[PDB]
Amino acid sequence: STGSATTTPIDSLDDAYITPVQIGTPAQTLNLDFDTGSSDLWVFSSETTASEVDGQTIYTPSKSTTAKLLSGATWSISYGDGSSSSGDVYTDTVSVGGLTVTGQAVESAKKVSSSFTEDSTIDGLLGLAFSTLNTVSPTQQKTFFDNAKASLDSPVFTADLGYHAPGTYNFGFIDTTAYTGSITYTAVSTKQGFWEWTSTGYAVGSGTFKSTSIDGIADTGTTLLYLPATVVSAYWAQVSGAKSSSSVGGYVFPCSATLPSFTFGVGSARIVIPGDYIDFGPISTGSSSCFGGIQSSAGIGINIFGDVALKAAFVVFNGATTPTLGFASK
Repeated sequence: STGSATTTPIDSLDDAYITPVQIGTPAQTLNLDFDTGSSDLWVFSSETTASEVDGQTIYTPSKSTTAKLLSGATWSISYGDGSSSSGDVYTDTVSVGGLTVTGQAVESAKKVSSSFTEDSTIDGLLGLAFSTLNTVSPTQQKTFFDNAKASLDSPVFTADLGYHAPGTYNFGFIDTTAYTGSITYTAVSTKQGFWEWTSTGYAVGSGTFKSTSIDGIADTGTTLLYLPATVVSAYWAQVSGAKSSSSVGGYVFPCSATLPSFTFGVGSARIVIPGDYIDFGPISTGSSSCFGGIQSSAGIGINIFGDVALKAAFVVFNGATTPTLGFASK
């Protein structure tokens, strides 16, 4: 089997991407944030504290003839950005782009943090990291991909995120029309539960490539590119007037600037992030100070190849017995 679904930016900055997901019988379609940095499929629901729901579409398990309460199971998650959610668990039928999993754990939120409430466009998350990170207790549950894998034509999914435009998540096949050149595959460590890999270096603009190992995670659920302070300083030094602002929470730059590209290495291959992908617009409405899309990972504890990096590539998440990651230009 295979599946193919369009993923759409939630706003004009590509702050996140939403993908429609069918849950239950009859189908209830919710728009979920596919997150290769976490491993829970959780949704706003009829059980979510009413004051914490503001415009989201909810899953109502009592209206699904295939929903079953997973007795005694609870979940609770905290994300790198400080947001969180928790609740109980149903199993139900879940379909993405024509690919169907029966008995998928659907984690129903009883509580969500303010950041989730305040974002009316995201109805929940669909985790695509390794199932070892799943938070369901006392019996850990499998991700949608893990459940689907054996049925797929090939045990893979691909992320093809757009810049200021829709893109695609495919399951079970590689669309050879969706990228240019070849896909370069690179080793993955699953030791921390992430799609963790080592970039071979970087360049800023038309500058020389610096060969250096950068361990980080391919994370579709993180907006920006978080890299070591040395790398980030070298990038922003090429933008007149750019500075790190403790008050704003990262590098800012004059909105009048033209940003240089940023290249990262995948083995001997190179992925080029155009400068415009690194512009996250005014820090507040009407400001001429703009927020940068490349930020320091210092104090995160891990480097994160988030959407800024991934959307410059066609990315293969290869869930073979020994997982790997593939990157192609597009």
